[PDB]
Amino acid sequence: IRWTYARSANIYPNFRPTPKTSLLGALFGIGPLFFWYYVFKTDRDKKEKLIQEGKLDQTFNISY
Amino acid sequence: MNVLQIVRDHWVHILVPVGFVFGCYLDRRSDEKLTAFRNKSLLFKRELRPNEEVTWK
Amino acid sequence: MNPFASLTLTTLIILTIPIMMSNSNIYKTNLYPNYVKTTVSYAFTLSLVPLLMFMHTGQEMIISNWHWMTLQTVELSLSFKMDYFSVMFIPVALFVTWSIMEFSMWYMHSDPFINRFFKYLVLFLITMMILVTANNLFQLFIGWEGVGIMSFLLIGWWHGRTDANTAALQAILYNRIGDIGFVLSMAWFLTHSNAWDLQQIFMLNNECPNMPLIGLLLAAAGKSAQFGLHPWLPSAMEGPTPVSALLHSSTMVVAGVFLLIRFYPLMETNKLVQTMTLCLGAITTLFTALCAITQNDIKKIVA
Amino acid sequence: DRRFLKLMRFYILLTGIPVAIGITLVNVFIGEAELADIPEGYVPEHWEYFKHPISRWIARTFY
Amino acid sequence: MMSGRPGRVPLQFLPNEARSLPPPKLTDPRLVYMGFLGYCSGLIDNAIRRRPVVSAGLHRQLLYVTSFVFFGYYLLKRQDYMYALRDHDMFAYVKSHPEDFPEKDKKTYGEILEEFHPVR
Amino acid sequence: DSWDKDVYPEPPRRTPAPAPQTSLPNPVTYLTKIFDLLVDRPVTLAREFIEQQHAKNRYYYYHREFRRVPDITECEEKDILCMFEAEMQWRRDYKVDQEIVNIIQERLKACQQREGESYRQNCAKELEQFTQVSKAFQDRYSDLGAHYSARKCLAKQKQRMLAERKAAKEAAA
Amino acid sequence: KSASSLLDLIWLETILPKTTSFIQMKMSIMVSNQKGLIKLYFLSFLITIMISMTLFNYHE
Amino acid sequence: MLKIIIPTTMLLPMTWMSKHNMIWINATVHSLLISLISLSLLNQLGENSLNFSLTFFSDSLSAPLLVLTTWLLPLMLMASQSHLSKETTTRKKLYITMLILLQLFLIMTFTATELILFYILFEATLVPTLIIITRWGNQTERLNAGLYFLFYTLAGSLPLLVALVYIQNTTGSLNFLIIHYWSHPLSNSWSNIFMWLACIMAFMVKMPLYGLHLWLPKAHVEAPIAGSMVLAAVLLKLGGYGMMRITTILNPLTNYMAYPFLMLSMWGMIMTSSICLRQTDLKSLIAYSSVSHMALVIVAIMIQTPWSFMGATALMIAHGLTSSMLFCLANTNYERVHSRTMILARGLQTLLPLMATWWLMASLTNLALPPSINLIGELFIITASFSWSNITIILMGMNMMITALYSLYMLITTQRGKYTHHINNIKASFTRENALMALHILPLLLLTLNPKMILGPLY
Amino acid sequence: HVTKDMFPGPYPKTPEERAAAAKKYNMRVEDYEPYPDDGMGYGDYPKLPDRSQQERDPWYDWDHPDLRLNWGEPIHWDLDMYIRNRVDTSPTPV
Amino acid sequence: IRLQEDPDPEDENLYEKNPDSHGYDKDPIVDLWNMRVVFFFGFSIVLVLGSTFVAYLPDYRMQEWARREAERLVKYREANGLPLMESNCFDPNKIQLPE
Ligand SMILES: CCCCCCCCCCCCCCCCCC(=O)OC[C@H](COP(=O)(O)OCCN)OC(=O)CCCCCCCCCCCCCCCCC
Repeated sequence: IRWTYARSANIYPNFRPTPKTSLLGALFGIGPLFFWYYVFKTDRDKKEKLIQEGKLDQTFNISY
Repeated sequence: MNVLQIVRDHWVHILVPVGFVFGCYLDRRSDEKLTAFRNKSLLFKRELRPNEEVTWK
Repeated sequence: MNPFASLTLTTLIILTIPIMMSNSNIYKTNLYPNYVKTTVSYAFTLSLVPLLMFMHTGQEMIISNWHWMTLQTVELSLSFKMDYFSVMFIPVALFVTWSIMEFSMWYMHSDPFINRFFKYLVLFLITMMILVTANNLFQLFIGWEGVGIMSFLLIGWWHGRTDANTAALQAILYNRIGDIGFVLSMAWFLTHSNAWDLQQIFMLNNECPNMPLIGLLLAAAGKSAQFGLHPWLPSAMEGPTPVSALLHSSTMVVAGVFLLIRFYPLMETNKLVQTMTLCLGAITTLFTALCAITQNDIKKIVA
Repeated sequence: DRRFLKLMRFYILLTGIPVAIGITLVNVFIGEAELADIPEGYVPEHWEYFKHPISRWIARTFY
Repeated sequence: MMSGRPGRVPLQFLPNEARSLPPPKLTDPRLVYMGFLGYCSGLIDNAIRRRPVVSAGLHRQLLYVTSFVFFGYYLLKRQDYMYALRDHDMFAYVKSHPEDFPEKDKKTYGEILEEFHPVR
Repeated sequence: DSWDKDVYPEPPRRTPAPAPQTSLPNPVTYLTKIFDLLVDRPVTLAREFIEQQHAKNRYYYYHREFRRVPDITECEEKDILCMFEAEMQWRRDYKVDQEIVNIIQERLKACQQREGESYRQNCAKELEQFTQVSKAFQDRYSDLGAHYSARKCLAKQKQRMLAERKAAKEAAA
Repeated sequence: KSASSLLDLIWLETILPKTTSFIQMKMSIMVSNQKGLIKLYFLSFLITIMISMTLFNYHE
Repeated sequence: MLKIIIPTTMLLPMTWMSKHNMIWINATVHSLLISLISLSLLNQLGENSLNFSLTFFSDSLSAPLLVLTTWLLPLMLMASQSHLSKETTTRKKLYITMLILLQLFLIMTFTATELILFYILFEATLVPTLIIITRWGNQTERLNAGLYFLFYTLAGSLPLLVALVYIQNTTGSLNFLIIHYWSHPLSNSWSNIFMWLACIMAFMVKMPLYGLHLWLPKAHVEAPIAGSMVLAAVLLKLGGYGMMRITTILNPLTNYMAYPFLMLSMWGMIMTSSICLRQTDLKSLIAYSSVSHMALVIVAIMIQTPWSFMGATALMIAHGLTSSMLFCLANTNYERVHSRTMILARGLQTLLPLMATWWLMASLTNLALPPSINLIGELFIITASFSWSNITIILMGMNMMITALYSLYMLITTQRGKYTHHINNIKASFTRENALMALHILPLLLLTLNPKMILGPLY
Repeated sequence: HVTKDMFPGPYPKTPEERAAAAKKYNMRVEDYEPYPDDGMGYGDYPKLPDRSQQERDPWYDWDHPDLRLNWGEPIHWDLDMYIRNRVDTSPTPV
Repeated sequence: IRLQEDPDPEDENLYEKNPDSHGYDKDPIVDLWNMRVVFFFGFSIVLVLGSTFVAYLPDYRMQEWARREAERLVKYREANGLPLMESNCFDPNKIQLPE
């Protein structure tokens, strides 16, 4: 029970906002999110560049 | 077995069903509160029959 | 017409019977291993009767005995792709299973869970031969995990062994990596070709199935143990030698590659899509056979 | 553990067989509906339009 | 709003013209809830004084419900009356002031042009 | 044949005539002969049982029909009475339109398997007839979302309508 | 580390709940705890009159 | 619809006036009876909802939730039989009152016909659960548990209230039918995007959303056994049921600014699943897996594809059940050992074989193995996402990497493996645990055969 | 039995709490090497060398041979990281 | 002593008192009872009698109405050659296209 309390409870009472903690939180938090945003925003509009003047295949896509 | 104990052990049971059947009444009681378009819904303006009074109660 | 379908549909039915006796526990312990042995044996001998129809007539036919629901334009139904690929795979498969599980009861004879084992083999065929009879790709997927999560249980026949539990983890992991493409193929098929039936998928004549066959190729890599997702068979050998002989010799590993040959009307349509199949297949043969060139066991070389 | 198992199927089968024999009876004793054309004289009740005797039964009483 | 209403008589629970409105029914759900509120006061009173919370002081409970029902019934008469009064000068103002209240010749959807948003 | 070919067209039945020039007794035929006698006949009599007992009482059902309502086009703006009917009517047509592509799909499904490898040309009309069904189905319903509505269906229909109407004027040149 | 200790157990729990609850806690005593001498209280009333009358000038 | 409301309202006099011994015997014997009464609500029309009265109505979306709640209520009764046997009778009656009142507020909430009536009964449910979590909780932190619960939910609830009255003053009615028929496009003005932010963040908080999820690990873990199931099973899903209801007037701004949420769900679902595989507390696993599945349905509503709404309902009931057995199972190890550490108790089939059978089939149910409605609903989300974006599969396909990586993981370290020779506490399984196990999992295979009713309104 | 001391507190800066925390994890005074203290949250917990549960002596009379544990002896923070089923830190021939 | 407190009570194993216990209550006659309550309606009429109700809904969402109607409509337009359903439903005659 020293370990169980350690692995979950003791973190924040002993946590200190060091510069590296902010950086790791940045590259493991907001960072990876922006990775998904940029990749997902792109292909979404890339699709939207396809439909409007009819260059996308919809021969069977009737289950929107 | 004595009538009083069966009341003093099994009497709260008999109240749940009547509580439910009570609800059925207000559900029926609610029904006629909004008759409104009695047999003038467009799908269901079926011509009235003398045996009954309207399409549904 | 009168024969053929009803006979093989009975085969699916009749070896499911051992299972719901087992749940009802109508089996008297040691009777069940022989009891299931018998039922599988007739399941063989009856399966030849549809087979004999194929040698002479050669006809095939699809049954839709039930309709699950209708997703607007998609009406999921219990559709069976019953054909030469389906019918002839039946007798060879379970006769091999019938052959091995006899060697199992002689081998597997001391552990008091004989029945628990034997039923575990029994439902194993149920998930197998529904894949080869399935018509809608959803039904194939049902059996796809059905063998996968059950290999986990079967190779984990002994919970004392932690390597067995370890072995099941990558076995499911590599199998799960394969079925991502199955989902990817499902996703492509449900959006582009908006269908699940194998017959519907091919007959739409999707001559550009790049993303699907990428998914099916990935699906084989897990189920058929291609390169990358090979070492789960070197892990699955820990499960008893009978069941390892039953599952991980040629009976459910071929399901992954059999999936591609099922998709043959659209599998080979793209010449490029064929190319990395030869690429994925070749590296396995060099790598896997290299591994068996030195193996201090009698299981790895076979695998 | 085994006690819970056998009686739980016992209670399932206790009320399961009556509905099992009942569902067999209805489709082999009192028939199933077939399509017709109203002779414009009989007001068709809501539960009448339906296929199975139980379906018309439930609709007649609980619908 | 309406303390400045013409003819308004302060310190008068129910004015005369209120009686022309339908009196609330005895079985009015809001009224019977007020009675149920009177019941709930009965349990608490027995609870604070640590008496039998269900069978002690039935006379107290009987007063605790009837008083709530009475003040309930009169309150709903006023409740209906003000809403009726608000609806009265409502329709008095709409009729006496036509110009400020336009009745646009609203036209069916076959003639309007609502943009369709392609969702995906 | 409770169905009919006008909605469910199926290929005609053409069977070969075997000429067993061989001498071995054909096991396949004997398997059928024992099968109809041993399996069909008992269950057939049970099937013949369910016939006349179903015949001693035959309660009839009739079709549920709805009178066609004024559409949202003539439904007054922001009106709530006759909006109800037209919204109901459109959604039934939505459910209707799913079942006809389903019927063409089922017709499509049967066309391939029952015609073997010849379906490549035997379903050529069957393939083509689906495309006009699907493409027109998209024009009826596409990008409407989960909260589709008769107003939004007309908005899409209108949106396509002036685009082609302007294109037709442009095509006049 | 990146899952629990860095982000979940600390970071997301630092930004919204802990910091905002701290803010309530931090400036409570600046506004709740007061000296109690009568002079400053009405001294505080003083400037309130001008700012109301002059600074924003609720009269204008 | 007072067929179901009133008998539950009356259930409070029932339990309160029941005798000393029965109470729980009374509580179950009638809560099952109400369950089949609520089973009536399976009668849906095609698309026109069941409009029972001016204020109460139900549809193909609400009804599966109603049956889930009403039939749930007996389960925490029997589940709480063991945990709360020692306590005196009066609080016993009070505890059942909290459970009944909670289910009472749930059934009216799901069935309100006016948006504010939904809202008043939406957040009315934290009041009893706050009592349940804080008073009847077990571990010390339960004190801070309740604070995290209500404050998180309220922090988004009040913005909804201000938004709701604004729509009232703007359109003239918040009623579902009127707002649906008179639905108007929500423009792209900065005022309107904050209006969208107001009408969405309330449900997003108790969705939860990645980052806005701390309450469940700090509440479900330390919640009482009965309280813990109810939170995850249904009290998760008010926001969802509301979400498909309020999303009828937020168009088109949803398709434009749902990207940050679609982001935070997709990365979060992998993130929550990955951290789920790396907790030392088993109870945190069902909590962290819950949001992982729950993060999936937020994706469904955002794309608002018909197929997405298909699986949103199915996964809701599927997960709502799924968390229930695991919490029931995770409970069964706890009081036997008085700890929620998976490491302490391993390989329980060598001692409790039947418990293991229930454990694995609930686990494979979490795996979304077809034909179970867990997969088919979850699968429909994949198809809708692919329609939204073909790339979407990989991030969510990574979710079909971590789930079974943990969802069989506690099996091979709680029910599967060898046993420590020091715990003589482990005893035979009281039939209650297996019995409630039966009513817990047997349904999910049953309506699996017939998925159309719990599929949702998009049928 | 377990009131306050056993759970990790702050990082044992001073040698006095270094020894107290060494006693806290019932280890020796000299072999106690607490985790690095930089925004890390571990504090009292000591650095544990990468020795997986598969790597430990399989011939030892472990109280919990599941992952080769014993009674009372200290436990790695990433114990579940390196257990016999999961990743292993064991010598290889090459 | 500091805080005068009772020793922590030990878990009451129901099976040791009556080795036919059910995890329901101390008294065996109520204990065997509570089973007969849950092993009544719970499994009996909620699942089994419940299943036949839910599985025998009278035309849930009238999908059969669309079915036979779909059979009914397609033959009409296929009889006279019309390509069944049409690209548009609100036919051009009654709508008012802008300008
Ligand atoms: C419709 C009206 C329902 C209510 C009124 C009728 C109730 C009885 C219904 C039939 C019951 C059949 C089985 C009877 C078993 C009797 C066992 C027995 O005698 O237990 C007695 C005992 C209580 O003590 P005592 O009464 O003094 O007797 C022992 C003295 N040493 O020990 C006990 O614990 C007694 C507990 C017995 C409980 C019997 C069942 C009660 C609930 C029945 C209704 C449930 C369904 C409700 C809804 C019905 C409609 C849908």
